[PDB]
Amino acid sequence: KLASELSNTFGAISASIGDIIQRLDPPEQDAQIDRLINGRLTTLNAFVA
Amino acid sequence: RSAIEDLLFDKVTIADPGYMQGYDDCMQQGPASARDLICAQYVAGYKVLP
Amino acid sequence: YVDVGPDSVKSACIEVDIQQTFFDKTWPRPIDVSKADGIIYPQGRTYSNITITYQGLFPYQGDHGDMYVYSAGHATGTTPQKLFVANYSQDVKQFANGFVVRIGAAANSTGTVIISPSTSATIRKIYPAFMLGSSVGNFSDGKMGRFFNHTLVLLPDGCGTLLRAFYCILEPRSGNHCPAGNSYTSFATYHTPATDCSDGNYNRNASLNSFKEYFNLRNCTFMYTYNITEDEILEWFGITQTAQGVHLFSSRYVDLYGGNMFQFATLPVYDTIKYYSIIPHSIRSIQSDRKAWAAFYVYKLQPLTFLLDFSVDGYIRRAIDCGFNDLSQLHCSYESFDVESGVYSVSSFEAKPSGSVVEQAEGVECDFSPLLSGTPPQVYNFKRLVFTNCNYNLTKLLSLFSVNDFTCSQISPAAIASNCYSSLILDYFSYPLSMKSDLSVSSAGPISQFNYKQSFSNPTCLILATVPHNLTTITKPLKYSYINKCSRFLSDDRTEVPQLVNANQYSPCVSIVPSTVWEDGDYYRKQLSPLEGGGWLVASGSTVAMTEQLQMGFGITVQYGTDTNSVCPKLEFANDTKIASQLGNCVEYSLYGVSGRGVFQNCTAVGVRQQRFVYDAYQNLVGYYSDDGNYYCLRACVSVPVSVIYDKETKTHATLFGSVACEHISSTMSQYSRSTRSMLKRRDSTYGPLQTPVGCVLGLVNSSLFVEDCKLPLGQSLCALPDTPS
Amino acid sequence: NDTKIASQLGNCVEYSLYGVSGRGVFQNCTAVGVRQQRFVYDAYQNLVG
Repeated sequence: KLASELSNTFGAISASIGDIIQRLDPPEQDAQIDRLINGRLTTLNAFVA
Repeated sequence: RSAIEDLLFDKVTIADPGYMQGYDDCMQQGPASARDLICAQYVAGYKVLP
Repeated sequence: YVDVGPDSVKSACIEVDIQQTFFDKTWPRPIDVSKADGIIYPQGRTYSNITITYQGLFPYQGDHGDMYVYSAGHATGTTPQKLFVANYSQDVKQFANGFVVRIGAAANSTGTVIISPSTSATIRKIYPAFMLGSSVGNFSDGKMGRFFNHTLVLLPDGCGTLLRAFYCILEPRSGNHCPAGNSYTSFATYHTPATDCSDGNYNRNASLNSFKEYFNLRNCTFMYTYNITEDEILEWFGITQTAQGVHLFSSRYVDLYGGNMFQFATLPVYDTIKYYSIIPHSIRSIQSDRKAWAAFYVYKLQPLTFLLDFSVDGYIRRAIDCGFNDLSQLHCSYESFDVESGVYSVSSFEAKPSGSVVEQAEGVECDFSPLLSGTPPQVYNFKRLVFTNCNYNLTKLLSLFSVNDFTCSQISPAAIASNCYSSLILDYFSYPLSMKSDLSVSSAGPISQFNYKQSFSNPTCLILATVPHNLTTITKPLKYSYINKCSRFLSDDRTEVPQLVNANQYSPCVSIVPSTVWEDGDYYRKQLSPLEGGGWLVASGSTVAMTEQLQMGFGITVQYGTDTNSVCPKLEFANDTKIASQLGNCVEYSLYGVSGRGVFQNCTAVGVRQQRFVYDAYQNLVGYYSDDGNYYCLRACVSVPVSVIYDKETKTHATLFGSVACEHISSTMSQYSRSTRSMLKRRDSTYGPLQTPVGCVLGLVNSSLFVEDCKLPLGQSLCALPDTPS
Repeated sequence: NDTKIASQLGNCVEYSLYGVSGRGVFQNCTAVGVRQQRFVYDAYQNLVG
């Protein structure tokens, strides 16, 4: 489950941070990354529980 | 161990544990046919404790 | 402007000689965060003896700083002579979000005179002087460090009891040994204690006058002064810049013993500081009367998180830089200065990947020459170019038109030029600037209702531009025009239903509408057959007057494929190294525009051929068929987990690298998991790594003891027995 | 021409301190450092005094 979630975009423009960085202007770049981070943190929380 | 325990272990399908070492079987210095999720933990930051 | 005081009298200046080789000293001062060295107190708040975590600008714990020492100048016999100084005037630094300093740190001790170091004079505190600004450059003699426009000036003046500060424009002087003169060497300032600093009248303008000797004040916009009293005890001070202007901090004003710095003052200036330098100074004192001065230190600020140990009197007494060590990380994880003993995981090594290689192209230059001629289409007549297999330089294409609007969505405007793709697609049309409110990917205008729509599954950009007068092969429409209606009447002649345009497709009404709209408000209709389901097709349009130079619009989109990614920017590969083999570290790569990072292996092949890229069930690349005829497998990369063994009873530690093997480990490493590992090195600088059945370790020593309860088991039969107990 | 409300000893009466505001009870007590930092706070940024 943790492995599959590494590919799980949350509606973020890409599942990869480096890919988001090379594709976006920084004002949008971190919006996409924040969205991606929140879902990744959420899978960790569920996992621990 | 025992004949029973070894029969059990052969019937069990679990992937081999690391720690001595199998790091080079994640790497190019080992078989190209490895498909272990055990080596994939290096990407995820996942750690298997001994 | 500001009342600067009197104009300097001499055009001439005292000669300045560079004596920098005399000034090397080995007195470095690392930050002791457990003494709260260099800590800036938080603004507007105080705390009880509870401890907290905080983030803000601080010096890095391991930084020993930059050190400078002020000295007496040339004097001989019974009189003052030349200004023998250090080469500090040439030391331009990039501003680094402020800095903090130690002043007087070597006080109540001894050192040397340096310029005449055999004297071995005792050392005393001297206040530093500084200059800051947005630009630097050469003096007319090619000398380093000239500042431009207005600059900050901070200097003690005469005795250390007076401090002055300015925001002014420097004025060069043409006299002998002065900045506009061609006999200039280097800027310096001086104090002459034989007549300066009388005990009945300290000379408050002494250093100002020697400053003015080389640079006349002109156009000064700010001035401030402050009152100070002497104290040989070490002082902390610092400067930062914010959107509220520059601010000054000192420990002297509030915390003489703890050393915490408080914001002593603020400045109105909003000019960004891009450069920083220390102003050289010298004492004019007589050769038998010389006095050595205490060393000065400076440390750059960084945005770091720290544990802070507040005292009940609110002074921070101890602190921990979270980033300094994995041990420090452990303390920050538990928000405390004493973590319970145990074995704990810490972050993994990054594995030092190799600089990039590529497999991009072969291909031909993208033929963008259709854009060079003819009349571009009315918006419902679009012409499209699609590129595959080719190399390009779009900035050369862009040079041919003047662009009055370049915007993009889902891609930076720079990245659409630099990314490699399966295709490059361009749509173009005539378009007056008068209509520009209706051209956006989100527009509700009739242009988007019936003439064009853009999908959001592909990144896109838009260009509005005009044609230069030297592009004579470009021609223009009699009027700009568009369709403002496209609907079908119901066969019963009352109800009617609109036909909105499909993304990236022509509207159906183009089949009845004329190639241009002949008159504003023209409309046409077509009866439809029973095979067509009946009704009447109806369409109409509008026009805009032609202009002296043609106005144009473009839509640009891209498509990412997998093995079809042959459109790329022209290669920069010339004058580089052979690719792609290294084998080697897990090198960064791009293959046909597919970015990634990883290590390859020259193994066999798996099917199926000509798909290039190979993938797993988790959408991760598995490998690639090289065009050298060998399949290469991709193993992406590996990392090394780290854990620590901490015995708080003795306050000692050791570490474990797990399955990495000691064949990949050495007494120092650079991959890296932490900026330093020196806390292990305190004992382990003298020992090789030791392999164990759980993993390679540092500092555990094979004693082969047998103990029934380790209190720090490593699993299996392994034991991390402590060194003999406290 | 006023009631002189600069302090109370006190009451949950709403307060404003140089633009900081809330409601609460005040009572003269020992001093804690750092003096002249005005607002003493806990780890959750609740004003202490």
